[PDB]
Amino acid sequence: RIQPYHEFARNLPVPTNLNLIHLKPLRGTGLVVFSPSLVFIAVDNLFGGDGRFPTKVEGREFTHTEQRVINRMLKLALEGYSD
Amino acid sequence: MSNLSGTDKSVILLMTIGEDRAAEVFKHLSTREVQALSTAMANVRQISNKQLTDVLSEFEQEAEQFAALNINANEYLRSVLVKALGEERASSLLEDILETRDTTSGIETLNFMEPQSAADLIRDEHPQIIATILVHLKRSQAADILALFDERLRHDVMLRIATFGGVQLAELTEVLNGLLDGQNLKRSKMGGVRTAAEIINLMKTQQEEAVITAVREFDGELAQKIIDEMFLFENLVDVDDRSIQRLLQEVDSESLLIALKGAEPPLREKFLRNMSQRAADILRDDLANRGPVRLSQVENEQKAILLIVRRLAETGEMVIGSGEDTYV
Amino acid sequence: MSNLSGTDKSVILLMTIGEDRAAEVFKHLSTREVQALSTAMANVRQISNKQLTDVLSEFEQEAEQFAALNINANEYLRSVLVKALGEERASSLLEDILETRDTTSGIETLNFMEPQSAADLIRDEHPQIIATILVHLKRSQAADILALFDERLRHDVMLRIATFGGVQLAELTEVLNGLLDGQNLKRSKMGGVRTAAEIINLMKTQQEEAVITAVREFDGELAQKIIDEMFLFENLVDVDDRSIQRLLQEVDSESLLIALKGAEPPLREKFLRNMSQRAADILRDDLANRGPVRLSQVENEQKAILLIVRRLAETGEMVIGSGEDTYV
Amino acid sequence: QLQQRRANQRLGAEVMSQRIREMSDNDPRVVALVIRQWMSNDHE
Amino acid sequence: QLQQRRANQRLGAEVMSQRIREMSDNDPRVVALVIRQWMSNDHE
Repeated sequence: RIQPYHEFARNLPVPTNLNLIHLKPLRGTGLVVFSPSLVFIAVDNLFGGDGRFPTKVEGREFTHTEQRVINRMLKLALEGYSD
Repeated sequence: MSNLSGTDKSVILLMTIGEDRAAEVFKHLSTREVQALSTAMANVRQISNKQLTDVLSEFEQEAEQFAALNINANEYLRSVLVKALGEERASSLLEDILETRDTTSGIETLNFMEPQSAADLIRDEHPQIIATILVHLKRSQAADILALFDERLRHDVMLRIATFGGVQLAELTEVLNGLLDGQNLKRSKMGGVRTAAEIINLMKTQQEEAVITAVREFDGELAQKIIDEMFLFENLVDVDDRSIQRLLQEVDSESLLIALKGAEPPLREKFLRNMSQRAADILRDDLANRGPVRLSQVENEQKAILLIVRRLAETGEMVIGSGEDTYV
Repeated sequence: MSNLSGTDKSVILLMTIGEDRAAEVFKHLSTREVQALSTAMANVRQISNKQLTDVLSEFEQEAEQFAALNINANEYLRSVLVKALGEERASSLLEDILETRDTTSGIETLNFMEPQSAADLIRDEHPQIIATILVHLKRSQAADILALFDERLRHDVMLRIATFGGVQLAELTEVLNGLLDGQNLKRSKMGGVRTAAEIINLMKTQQEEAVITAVREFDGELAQKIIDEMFLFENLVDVDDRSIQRLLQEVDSESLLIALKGAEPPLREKFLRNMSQRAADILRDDLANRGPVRLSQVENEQKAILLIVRRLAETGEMVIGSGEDTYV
Repeated sequence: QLQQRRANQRLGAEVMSQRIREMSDNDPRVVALVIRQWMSNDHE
Repeated sequence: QLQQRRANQRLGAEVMSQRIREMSDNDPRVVALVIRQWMSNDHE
């Protein structure tokens, strides 16, 4: 998709997780965004569950364990991006 | 010859063995043990000659039973296993053993303290990790933790258990480590509900009444919670009769007589039926004969009675568990 | 003089013989034995002088009965047989012996543990390999495993047996090795049905009832399974009379009297017919005379009775095997 | 007499410091376990 | 007297370490079987 930043931000479902990347030698930043749905599915599968009981997002900030799982999948995504 | 604790004796040995000596001692000691040790010497009392002689003689008699010529277990095992089974096998199995010990230590440590602390520690966590941590704890402690969550969260957690599909060990040991680090927060909660109720109880009558009116104006529900936690002095009207008799087995007659002058007539009527018949008749006669008493003295006697009730409840004899609950 | 286990004595010997010495000791030891050894020293207690003296004296008295001047069996046999029968014959026969021992050890090991574990281990496998592995195991263990599969899978497996036509040994030893590696998974099942039922049992009445209602709303069948596993306290109405008398031979009279205040009248009527006539009359008189009791105390007594039932069932005296089954 | 008593007490303390230092050089894990056992005895 | 008792105990421990080391150099499989038998005795 090719769109203005304001349109992309409006289309982005708030709340969600965002992460910045620096890509040498190009000056700038990448804006990888992970959704509550995928972090939910990842944590559910890692900690043991079937996903038949989804929970809504109530604006609560992600737990430290959730951030750690996010980092775990984030480094894998970045390595796949690089290779 | 002041009695010397194990902390004192350990400090006596540690500041005498040496610098790198104490450091290598802590290399085979847990972090919290190093904490307890470091807390000691910077405020310890200076040692006596016979005190150090006695503690080091105790160290000698313990060293008689403790003589091994041992080498560091982790590095010794690594050096043996790297050639016994290979570097990769040695590393993998050492990490497996370390993770197993980490999760066992976490489970044991978590099944040791008061429930509500761990309950509030895990309240913010994701319900799935809550469920798995809950079930791998001791069943009694698990029940204690579960009896404190809200309806929706507790129901979701048990649904997760009823639909459980298995949990990995390595990430779970990591979760135990993370919640251990979360426990390692230098924070003092000091709930402003129980402490507030106790402070208002220790207040005088006029002060506590004006304070209660102010909190009822600001937020009546908080006032109701505070009074339901503190009960004041008049709660003896809703106190059970057996507990009143248990209290009367210790309260003093003249103090009770002085306090009852300012008490409500219904409270006096309920109270006089609890003690013995001759004691009740004596108390009624004393109330009739005795003239007016200072309200300050009456308040002091009532506060003393309240303090007696509080300590006898701390001992567990008294049952003030939020009223007279339900009769069955 | 703490009692020292074989693990402790072995560790004492191993960390004293040497590094390559311990490695060459493990070269003649099984992998799980090396695991049990490695689990020990990294959390062992440092040994005593007299402790090491005693364990090494025991090692000396065992070495008196153990002295042969032996050489490594596998390489000694290979070196002898390469010239006795030739390289190819020696290699082939050594591999034949090794495979025979592998399959025998696998069969023996598999005929040792609880059935459902191996049942779920082999559930995902292909039914033909299931059939051959099932029959080559012990008949009792084979029956235990077979009584746990589903209708279609079990029927297909037995049809495979009835139409069986011989099985190769080498691939079967390889299959035993593969399922041994599958057993070597650092995995904790955490059954969320039995543990959930026990947790809800340890709940208080209001909590467990709200939890049961929530799980019935989410999925009623899971609620039914949990309650059929846990039975709560009211299941004494469906507990057999002989078991009730066996309980009454141990339960305490005042605890039973307090608990029966909150019990259902039909449950009380069933329960009072089990004990002796004079005991039942005494209990009825005590129930009539005693006034209302706190529901918290009644719940505590009921939970204590439930715990007594649970331990007496763990001992095997109790028969609570999912109801009163079928009368014949 | 008190001075000599203190002097011999100090000399004995120094020599037992020598022996404890050499024993802990042989094995500091013994000292770690002694400290852990003292901690265990502290809480009762 | 306690010091001499510990000293002779240590010397005996060292010489018995010498003999166990030489015997296990002669045959380490003996040590392996002793450990296996100790493991067998552990579980009852």
